[PDB]
Amino acid sequence: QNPQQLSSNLWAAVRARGCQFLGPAMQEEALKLVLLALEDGSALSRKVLVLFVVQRLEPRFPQASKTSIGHVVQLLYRASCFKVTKRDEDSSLMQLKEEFRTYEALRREHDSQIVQIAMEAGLRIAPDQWSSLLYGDQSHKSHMQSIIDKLQ
RNA sequence: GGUGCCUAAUAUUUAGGCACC
Ligand SMILES: [Cl-]
Ligand SMILES: [Cl-]
Repeated sequence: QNPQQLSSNLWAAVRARGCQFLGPAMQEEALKLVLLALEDGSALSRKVLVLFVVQRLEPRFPQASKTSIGHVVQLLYRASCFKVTKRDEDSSLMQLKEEFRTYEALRREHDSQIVQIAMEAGLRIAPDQWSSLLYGDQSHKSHMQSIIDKLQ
């Protein structure tokens, strides 16, 4: 198992559960726009959360789509970041749980969920490679080692 | 077979399409 392999095996695993990582720049700006919509306790359907993040993301990142942002929203939902108000005959509304209404706390949950998908897929990826994959630098290895230890 | 993307749904997930290998 070389790195170019583990990275393509990691991203395919992620997309297999209907989730997505748009690269370290765009994913960071995607999460922030999710926080911009939700940090005040506003309650948005998937559809309105997607339109909000897509429309603001588009001018800097033209590849942003309802599908690609749906997949990022699915990653947060799969990480159990949302309070979901279920009503009859209507779309469920999503709020950010009180504990995940800041970027640091939301991002930790996001990183953790990608690591659980690596483990579900039997992928064994060291922290230097994690730092690279999620942040595009080597400045997050400890962060990553912290999430790996919690999950084991 | 496999990947990638697009469209749709109240999705801890589905369903459909195209492209490429
Ligand atoms: Cl409400
Ligand atoms: Cl809450």
